[PDB]
Amino acid sequence: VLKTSTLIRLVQLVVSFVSLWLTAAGFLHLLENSGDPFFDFGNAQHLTYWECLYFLMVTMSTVGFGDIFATTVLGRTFVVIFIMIFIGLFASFIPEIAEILGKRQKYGGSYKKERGKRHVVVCGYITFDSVSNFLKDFLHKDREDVDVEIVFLHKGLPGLELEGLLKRHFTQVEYFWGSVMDANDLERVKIQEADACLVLANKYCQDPDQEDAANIMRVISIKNYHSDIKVIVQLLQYHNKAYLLNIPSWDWKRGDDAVCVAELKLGFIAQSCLAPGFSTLMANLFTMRSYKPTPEMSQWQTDYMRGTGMEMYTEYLSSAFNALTFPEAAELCFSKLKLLLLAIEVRESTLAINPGPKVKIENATQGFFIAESAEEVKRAFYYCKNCHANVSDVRQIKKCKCRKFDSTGMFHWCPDRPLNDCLQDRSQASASGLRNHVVVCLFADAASPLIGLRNLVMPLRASNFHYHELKPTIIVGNLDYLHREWKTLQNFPKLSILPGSPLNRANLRAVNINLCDMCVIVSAKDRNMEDPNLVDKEAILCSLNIKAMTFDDAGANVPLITELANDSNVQFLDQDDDDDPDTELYMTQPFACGTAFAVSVLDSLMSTSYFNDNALTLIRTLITGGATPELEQILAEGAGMRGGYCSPAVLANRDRCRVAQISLFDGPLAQFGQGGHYGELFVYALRHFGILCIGLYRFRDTNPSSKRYVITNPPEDFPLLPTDQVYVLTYK
Amino acid sequence: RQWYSFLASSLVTFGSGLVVIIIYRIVLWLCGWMTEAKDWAGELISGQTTTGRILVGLVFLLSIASLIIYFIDASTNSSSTTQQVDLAFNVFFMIYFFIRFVAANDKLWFWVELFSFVDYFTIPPSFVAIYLDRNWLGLRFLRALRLMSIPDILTYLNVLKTSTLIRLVQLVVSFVSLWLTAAGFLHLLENSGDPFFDFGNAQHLTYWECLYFLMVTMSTVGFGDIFATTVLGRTFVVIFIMIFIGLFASFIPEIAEILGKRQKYGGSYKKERGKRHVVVCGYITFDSVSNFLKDFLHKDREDVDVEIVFLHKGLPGLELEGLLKRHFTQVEYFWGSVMDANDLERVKIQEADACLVLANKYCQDPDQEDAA
Ligand SMILES: [Ca+2]
Ligand SMILES: [Ca+2]
Ligand SMILES: [K+]
Ligand SMILES: [K+]
Ligand SMILES: [K+]
Ligand SMILES: [K+]
Ligand SMILES: [K+]
Ligand SMILES: [Mg+2]
Ligand SMILES: [Mg+2]
Repeated sequence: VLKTSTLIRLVQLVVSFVSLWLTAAGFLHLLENSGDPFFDFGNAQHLTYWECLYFLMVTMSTVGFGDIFATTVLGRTFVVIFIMIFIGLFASFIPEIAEILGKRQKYGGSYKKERGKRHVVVCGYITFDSVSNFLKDFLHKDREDVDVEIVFLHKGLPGLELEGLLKRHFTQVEYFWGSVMDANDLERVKIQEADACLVLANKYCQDPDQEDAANIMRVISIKNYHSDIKVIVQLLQYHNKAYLLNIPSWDWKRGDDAVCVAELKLGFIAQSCLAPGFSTLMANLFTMRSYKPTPEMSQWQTDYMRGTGMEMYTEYLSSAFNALTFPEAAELCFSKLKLLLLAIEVRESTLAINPGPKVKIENATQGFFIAESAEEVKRAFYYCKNCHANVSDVRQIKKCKCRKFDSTGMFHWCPDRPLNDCLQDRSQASASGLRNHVVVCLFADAASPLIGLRNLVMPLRASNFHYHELKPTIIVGNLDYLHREWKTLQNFPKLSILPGSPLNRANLRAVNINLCDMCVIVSAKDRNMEDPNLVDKEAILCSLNIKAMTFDDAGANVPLITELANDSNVQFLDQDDDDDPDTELYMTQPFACGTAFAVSVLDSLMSTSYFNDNALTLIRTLITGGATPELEQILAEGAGMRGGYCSPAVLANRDRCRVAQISLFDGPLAQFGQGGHYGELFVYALRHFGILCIGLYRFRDTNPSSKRYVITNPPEDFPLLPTDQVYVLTYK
Repeated sequence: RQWYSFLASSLVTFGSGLVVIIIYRIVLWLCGWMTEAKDWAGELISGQTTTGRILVGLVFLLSIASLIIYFIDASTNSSSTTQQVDLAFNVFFMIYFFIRFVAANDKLWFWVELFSFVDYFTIPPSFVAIYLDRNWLGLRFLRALRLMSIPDILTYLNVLKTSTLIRLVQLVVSFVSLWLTAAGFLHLLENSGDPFFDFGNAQHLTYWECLYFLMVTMSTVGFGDIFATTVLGRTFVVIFIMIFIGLFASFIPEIAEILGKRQKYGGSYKKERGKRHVVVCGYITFDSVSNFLKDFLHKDREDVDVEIVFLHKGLPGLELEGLLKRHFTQVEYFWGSVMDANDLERVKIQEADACLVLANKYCQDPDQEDAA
């Protein structure tokens, strides 16, 4: 009848205790009532058997009321023996029962599904920090208020902070014990009926390979249980993404997005090398924020914090936009509705970013907007040319009543090379007249794991750029490390590797870091293996070393961007600002100016991949420079990049929209920088050139350090300066 | 049949209440409002909406106020200010009882919950009391279990933050509620007596005497100043002894750990006008400081009024504490690292003269020490 060690130990504990307690009671019942032969059976207090149980449990527990006591000689000698023994039983009896009856797992049961409500199964790394970041993005005021429950399936029992968070979000969120590997725990959660499944990941760990290996197995166990299901995964290393693409059930078509952190992280940084500060333009568009201007802030901060409140949104355009060109449509969204229209999905649904006048708007077209909230974008859905054409107040539109190339033709390809062709010393690097280029200051041991600098270099070598226009990249690190990554990196032109650490000024002066477009600082070393303060020692010391240097033909004017493991270590980068660890990473001066880029800002990207399936694949076109699924399956087949010369049909895919900065100092746009506003600039640039002004990169000090800060989609009436730089989607 | 009338009124609600929903789990076994009211009632109880925070805030205060009426009535022992106002609390709680019935997922499993049980033994006898014109304590003491929701109530409002304060409030309130209920359970059994001997034996303890009695037997002191004479009372004491010793054994030591975690050498360095000071930091032990203070504070140097401020992460040892106290006027010790900018405003390093970073010379490796 008894199975498991707990129930056998429990029954042994209870029954042995009860039997011995009952016998001892009866032994006193004998001795007390009989008396003793020492005094001719004279002394004999008349206790019942039931009075002796009360007496013994009391003396066993070491309470000892003295309400009943032993008068007899033989009885008292038994009490002395009883006291020595049964205190020993009672001391181990109750605590061991408490351990056995405490082991019942609390958050068991099973998720009972309601009819109309659809739900999501979150799993993997689930702590207070991972969930609190997730629930702020997923459950938020700005999104369309859809009834979507969340179900946290997890092995461990939750902490006291997490329990409080789960109780505050009572109606939506529910927590459940058990792993994703057991098929019984999936029938429990009802993942078959569920909409999607989100595998979160521990970014800060001992090694990333064991973490992703678990998350890959989590996917396999879900797909083994049921094939037709959306599974979104948070991976860390890019080479681990090849394993998910070779699972047969894993289908790209139905929205199985592997949110690879290293692909995006370096991609965001790579686009900053082309147009500085773009790293923190895009990072703010995906964290769901709201504008709360406190009076302590200065002029530059309040304009930045408005930019944080803008986000990506998908919503259908009204019938007013039908039979109408793109630039005229994007103008109506900006001028009247006050919404920045980026892209329109055209019915295989192609995702065209900022097309010219040829691409018309069909009926029921999904438009991609940058706006303050989802309900603000809903003004596009309720627009009418007959009714709303004379209304200046925009809140009144609530009325519903109306050379070598890759096989894909996306990147600049090369034939395979050995490392010694692209290797350089301090003599050869200084001989090469390097200017307007990228410098990857790479910190790594020989044994340290791969980042995939391939993901940094790839978007720099996009087919949008001509061969002469490409910014020549110089990586600075170990040969032992880069010998691994050379397998992937070999098929990229204008790439140069220089050995030694980038802390040495002799290395940097040979590179000409003073004449650098963007010096990217990366650390491949193990993240959190010792302390939180000593993690970004190399990353901070390299940035401070470059700021401190002076050149003689430009010290602090060297533009650089630092990857960070810790968010709190952002304060040590810049030397002139107010620092508080209470203040979040996005509000800090180094981040706002595109000098820093932590990984933590991409926690929100797991939520957006669920809600807006196309919003994730939008930015992969805009960031990596056309990383098509076609490429991912070619790379999964294992022979690296390939191509040749290619046909003119394939090479007509060089035309897509890259990001670029336009300074308002020279050229035709300079007239607007003197006196006029941002709204006047946007309309003039759109008609003539085919340009969508996303935001500004304005100087912090204007009254002098050269630190510029991001302003994503400012108001219509926002004054410009002649020193400003404007982010733009081009057709050049 | 006084004990039978008030006790049956609770069991009639509980007993016939299962018959209501057993019918609806057989009728549907053979085979809007369920979704909308459930989500509305959940937001109301969970304290998310500001209208919900009124009901959460009232259930906090009204539960304590209803328990105060029991203490006042049970202390002394047709229509008075104590009895008639008690309905205002019970009529409020029966509305709160129907709201939870809507909010919960399982409907049959709701009727066998703790707070659902509390409602059956508290609310019907209070209505029957004015119907029958008889004040009976009976099972009023179970109003102490309404305190148990305070850890939930405060986490619904987000007053409690950090794991220490949530664990502390859970420890204190659960202990106090269970200790108050147990006292009232004896107060019933001791004063009522028992049906074994026709309610003959019945020692007249107050509710307050039972608290003193239980805390004593809970603590394993057992004076025998007050004791249990009754059969049902003694059986409760045997059960109480087996359980509440287990609570009391883990209650006090875990509170000692929580109230011991307050860091002693906190505060902030208050700077005098003329005196300038120095911020010593890094490796700070008895050996490093004692060598430093012999050189820095010495007879041979020019006697300049220079205070020393030891900013350090760790809590100092017993030898170091004695050394810091001997040098009372000059030397001061402070918790917190040099990395946190709040701990620098604390020490006032901006106004300070210098900062001395000491180093552990004898270590596992020198590179990690210098890196710090
Ligand atoms: Ca917003
Ligand atoms: Ca700083
Ligand atoms: K004792
Ligand atoms: K004792
Ligand atoms: K005693
Ligand atoms: K005693
Ligand atoms: K006595
Ligand atoms: Mg629910
Ligand atoms: Mg002083």
